[PDB]
Amino acid sequence: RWCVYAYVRIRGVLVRYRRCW
Amino acid sequence: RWCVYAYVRIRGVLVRYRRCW
Repeated sequence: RWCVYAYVRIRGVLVRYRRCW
Repeated sequence: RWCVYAYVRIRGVLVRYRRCW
């Protein structure tokens, strides 16, 4: 399977993005 | 495929990552 994992963290925030097909 | 994109930053160094299998 194909998936995608993203993780953003700056200042004091954390935006963990994701996705799958 | 496996995509990966993150953007973590601390102190004064931004660790960015980008790549897809």
